[PDB]
Amino acid sequence: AKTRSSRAGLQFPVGRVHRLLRKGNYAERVGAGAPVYLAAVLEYLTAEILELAGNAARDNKKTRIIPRHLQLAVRNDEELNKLLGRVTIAQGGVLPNIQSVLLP
Amino acid sequence: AKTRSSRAGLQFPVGRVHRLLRKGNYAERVGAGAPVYLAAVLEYLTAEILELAGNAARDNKKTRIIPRHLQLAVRNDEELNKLLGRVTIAQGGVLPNIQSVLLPK
Amino acid sequence: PHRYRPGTVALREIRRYQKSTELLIRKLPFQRLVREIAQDFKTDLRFQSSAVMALQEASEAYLVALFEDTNLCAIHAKRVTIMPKDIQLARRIRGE
Amino acid sequence: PHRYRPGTVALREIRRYQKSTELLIRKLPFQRLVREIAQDFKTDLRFQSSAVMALQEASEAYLVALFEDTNLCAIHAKRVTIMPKDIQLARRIRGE
Amino acid sequence: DEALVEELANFRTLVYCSLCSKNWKNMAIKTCGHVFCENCCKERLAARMRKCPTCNKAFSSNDLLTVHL
Amino acid sequence: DEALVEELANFRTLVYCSLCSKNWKNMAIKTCGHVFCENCCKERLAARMRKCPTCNKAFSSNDLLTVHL
Amino acid sequence: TRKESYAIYVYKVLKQVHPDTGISSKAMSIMNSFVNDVFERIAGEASRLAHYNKRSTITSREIQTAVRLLLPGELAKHAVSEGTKAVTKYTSA
Amino acid sequence: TRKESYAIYVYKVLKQVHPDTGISSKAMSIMNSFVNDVFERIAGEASRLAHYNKRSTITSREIQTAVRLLLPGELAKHAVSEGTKAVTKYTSA
Amino acid sequence: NIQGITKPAIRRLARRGGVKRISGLIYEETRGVLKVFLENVIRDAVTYTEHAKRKTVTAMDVVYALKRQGRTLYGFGG
Amino acid sequence: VLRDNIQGITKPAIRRLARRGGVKRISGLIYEETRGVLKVFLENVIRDAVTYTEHAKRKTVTAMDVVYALKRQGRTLYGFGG
DNA sequence: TCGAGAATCCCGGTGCCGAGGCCGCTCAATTGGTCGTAGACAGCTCTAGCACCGCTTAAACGCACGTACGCGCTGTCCCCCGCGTTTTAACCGCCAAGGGGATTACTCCCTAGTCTCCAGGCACGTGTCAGATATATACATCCGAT
DNA sequence: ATCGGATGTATATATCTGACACGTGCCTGGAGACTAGGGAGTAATCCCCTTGGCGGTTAAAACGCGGGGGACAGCGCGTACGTGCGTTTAAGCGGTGCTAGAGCTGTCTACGACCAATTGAGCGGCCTCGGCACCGGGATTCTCGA
Ligand SMILES: [Zn+2]
Ligand SMILES: [Zn+2]
Ligand SMILES: [Zn+2]
Ligand SMILES: [Zn+2]
Repeated sequence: AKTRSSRAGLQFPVGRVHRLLRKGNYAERVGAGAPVYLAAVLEYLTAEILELAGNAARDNKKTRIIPRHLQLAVRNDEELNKLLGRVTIAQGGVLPNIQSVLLP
Repeated sequence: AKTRSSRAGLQFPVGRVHRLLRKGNYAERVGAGAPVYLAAVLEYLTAEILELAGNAARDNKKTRIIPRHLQLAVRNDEELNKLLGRVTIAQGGVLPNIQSVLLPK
Repeated sequence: PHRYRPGTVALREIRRYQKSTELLIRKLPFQRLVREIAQDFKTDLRFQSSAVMALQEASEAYLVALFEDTNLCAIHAKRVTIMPKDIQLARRIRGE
Repeated sequence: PHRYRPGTVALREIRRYQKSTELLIRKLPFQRLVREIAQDFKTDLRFQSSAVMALQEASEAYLVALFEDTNLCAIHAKRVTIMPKDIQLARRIRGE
Repeated sequence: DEALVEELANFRTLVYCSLCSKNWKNMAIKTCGHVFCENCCKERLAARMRKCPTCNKAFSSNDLLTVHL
Repeated sequence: DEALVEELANFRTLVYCSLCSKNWKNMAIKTCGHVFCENCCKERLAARMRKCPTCNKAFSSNDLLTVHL
Repeated sequence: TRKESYAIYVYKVLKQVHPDTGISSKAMSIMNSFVNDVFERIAGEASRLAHYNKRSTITSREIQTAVRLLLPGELAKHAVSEGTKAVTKYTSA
Repeated sequence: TRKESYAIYVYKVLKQVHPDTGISSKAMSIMNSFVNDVFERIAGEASRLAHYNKRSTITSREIQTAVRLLLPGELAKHAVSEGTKAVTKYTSA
Repeated sequence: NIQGITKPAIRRLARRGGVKRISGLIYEETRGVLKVFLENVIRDAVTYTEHAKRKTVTAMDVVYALKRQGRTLYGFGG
Repeated sequence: VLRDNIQGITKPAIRRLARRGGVKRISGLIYEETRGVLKVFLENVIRDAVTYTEHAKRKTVTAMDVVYALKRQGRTLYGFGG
């Protein structure tokens, strides 16, 4: 009795996504191939930024990810910054920059 | 027979609002007093805007409303302007104003 | 002959165009622009007559609103002439 | 004795505060302000502990971004000192 | 006496605003001709109640007219 | 009771028409807002004069309104 | 085929606040498209607000508290009063 | 009572791109909210996109169009390519 | 192409905006702004009209695309 | 009752936020403007939070109400369970 | 200052097409019963929000001094506005051809609903090492006398 | 431009504590197998609306010339802000009590979905006439060179 995720070859849960879609008041019916497609996109999107966060964390001689690394990873990518446009991250800080005219 | 709008003393259709609410994928079941509540709010807003539009039309020696009158009525009221802050009306125009600095000395 | 001091005529077009409501861009050259922009996304397309009118009506309001905002930036620096460095500041502050 | 020129200490403070991630306001005064503000909408409410923390966390990024825009507004007019005119212009352009 | 007092009260009611009973009557309505004070008029306009308190036909902001004495 | 008599007289100056001094103020012009009685104004107009008695502002027939109280 | 619209009701309302006044076709279309937007904006908030409290039925209370969330200033209180009066008149059948 | 979350799946994915790094407790609750927000956005777009054409079911095509409408630039070009292949494999078995 | 947006038209738009004096380098920048704005909406309109197996861009796709970008438009249906 | 609590946002607290924003010199009238702006901003969020709380027949404002109120006006906040 | 040139002005005609009203015909809303689940109410548990006290000690506060910067003034020059002349193509009316949008039958296969069965993920407990704190030391950096 | 003194900053070494990572039972939600019916794919058609081309007017666009007003740079001065020190205030931390209110459980009843039969409200077509566009007239206000 294999699960649907193993059949598709993913790591996110197909069945829970299907249930969430069904009991969410989106439409009268839900297709058979919709949860698989939706899960395969969420998995890629979350795996995209974890790698950047780990890269940002390795440069501070750290081995754990705290919100600052997530903020640094998100705000340093042009395509990723548009997605999280009007979003604030708790305990994130800001990106270091100074106007050129203020320097001596 | 007797329509629900007449029973509630309204002018907007209660039954059509009920059907639109039911067949719009908003919830599993709707109450029996929600369409009556919503049809009153819609009518009140419509009458409120339509009175100001008519006043603006009368001030211009006309007797038929055109979109310019709607724009003039909307943009001169603070709350109505705030409600429609991100809406553009076709063939509306702008509000006549000029900065004081550009005026001749 | 007769002449007008620089400035008085420009103050009359402001009053004239703030009272009218018609479009200010010629229709045919605008339509030929959208019909060419839309050529890269998908070829051999057709446009309904009202779609072009809606697009033009949407563009005019955006341009007019931006031109209204850059004037405040021009005034802030104690000037009367608007320069390209004001549009950039307005768009930056807006969030573009 | 020793004395730094006007400007270097502020420049160092800018670097110091742009690297850490903490809360710049106190905690007791902010909570006492929130309670007083909320007391005129409904009497004798209660506040969950994390509600005030979320409010304070959300209310600081707003000020930081507003100051960031005010800096550009001030620089646009060939100045290095921010003034209330810049704040008013920034809020006007943003649409508030 | 009271007769002169009654006349003074009759003038007292007519001189001041009938709504707020504190200020001079200086605002008039073109539609109905009634006169109230400006202080009541702005707060009645800001409450979205554009209708004369007495004669009950509607009016607009531009129908306000300033008068003296 | 000199104060009460003075108050009544001052109020009478306000309510009663200034020029005719025998009829209540029930007449107005939009040009300046100065209020008079209905009887005076038609004779003033029939004098073929368009000068405000107080602030000399020009007026016409269409600039004539009735007021109540 | 048939196409539903609010034009007749809008005209009927207009003939109540201005007995002798007309309206052009474009203004009628604009007023038609305004109601369809306000209705959807109000109805969409009540669905979310009923989903938050783990309920399945939207009733008059959801509309009541959505109006206060969307409409600003005196508009909200006037609309709330007008709706409440109609609801309390309807139930006295 | 219990409460579901995406913690175990996020950790399992993380152990595939950085086999040594861990994750703090406060940083987990940020990713767990990010995934929920993205899911809600995509589903909400697809629902009305299906409603516009007078349909009654949500298929793979609707959310494939929603992804193209939401994600900006190259990200979309990758996400679509990641989705369809999954589907076809699921069909093969 | 883009040269059809002549200088007098930009001057008229600016006059309606309320400006009094215009520099000489404004036109070449207004054209670039307008092209980007048009490109942002045409793509969404074409996506909407392609999802429905159609071949002509109708007036509903344009208003839907404008609404999804934060700027609605009244008077063209819906 | 509580009164005169806006003065708890002192000069150094505002100046630290200004430094984090990246400014060098500050005029002497900025503080009143900042206090007014913050007081205006707080009320809009708190009113919606109280409305959400009142609808559910509760008496304590929870973090979920604050998150929902912030999201309602395009200011979504990550990291508090929302 | 005050006269000349360009722009008001109220008011009796003339013509046209689109807003307003009327009629015939569906089909969506109204009445009347029936039933089963959602939600309203009473009761009980226990947790976390509010209040008080005492002790560091970190940060807000007030004062004085010097200087870098905001602001007003003057001079130059160059570039943008007004106006007249000539070249262009937008706009309007008319005609003609055909692509594809919208509607109508017909059928089939895909999804909801039911029941049975059981493995995954959630609450709970436990160990140990990654990062925070403290400290000595080397090094970059700023300002002043030259 | 030169160096030297003093100050703030980055680097390597103990230690030590609480949060992260792993193991266990147990449900409750997910997988397997089966049936029935309606939503959607496919073929045919037919007529509306889109594209393409031609000829005439004339309104708008393009080009050149002249001059005056506004942008920009350089100077001078005086007040407001940054830096540092000594003194005053209240934030932060810990520990202890008390109780209001959030959360869960068990019953039961009124309310909203679902179905069948009727008929009047609202929609599509069709006239028609009057509100609005265009034309001159005689009442009070622009403006710029003397
Ligand atoms: Zn009064
Ligand atoms: Zn009256
Ligand atoms: Zn008299
Ligand atoms: Zn007078």
